[PDB]
Amino acid sequence: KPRQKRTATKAYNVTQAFGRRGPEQTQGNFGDQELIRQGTDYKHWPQIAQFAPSASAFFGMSRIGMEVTPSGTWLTYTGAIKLDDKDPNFKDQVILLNKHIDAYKT
Amino acid sequence: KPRQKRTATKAYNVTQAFGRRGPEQTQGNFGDQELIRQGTDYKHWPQIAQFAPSASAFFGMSRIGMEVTPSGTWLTYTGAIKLDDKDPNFKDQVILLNKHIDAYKT
Ligand SMILES: [Cl-]
Repeated sequence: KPRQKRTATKAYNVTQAFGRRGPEQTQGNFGDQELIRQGTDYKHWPQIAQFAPSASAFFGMSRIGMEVTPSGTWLTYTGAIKLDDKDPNFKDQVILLNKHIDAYKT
Repeated sequence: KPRQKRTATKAYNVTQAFGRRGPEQTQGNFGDQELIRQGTDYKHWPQIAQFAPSASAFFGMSRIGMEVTPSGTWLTYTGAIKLDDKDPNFKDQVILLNKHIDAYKT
């Protein structure tokens, strides 16, 4: 029920769990219409999930901060996950992620 | 094993998995000496892990990008996870995260 622990599915999709996609700093930007509708039921979810960090890696790799704003107290995070450009699936992986980044603008 | 899927423990600690804490863009900044050396064996690891995102929430909550540089092709990410200041453990949660944020500077 805490937002960060939700898992979107067709029965409880990306908008229900995580809000509409959009350009504001408080919004997620990732997902075309079918990923939004299907969440982890999406046809290529495992190929996306392979880039998501474990809890240990989330706190080990990221730059972590905290911010107390008018809306509340936030744990902030930024980081980058390196793709293997030698993987024979590398080009497909780039295509897959680009299909969903800022897809709401199309 | 791909870095984002690693789990640090006493036998394979945060440094071995995720590199030394530091100030640079490629470095994690989170963890005091105890957490670094113990990973998920750390005494308060569950109280930290409760803020890590599920794979679905990682891609649902974060602002996702991609960058190509001489150092590789990168999936970049940023976001903010709200704490519940109505939780009676809220203050101790803020204290715990603050203890580990940039602790390498102390
Ligand atoms: Cl998953």
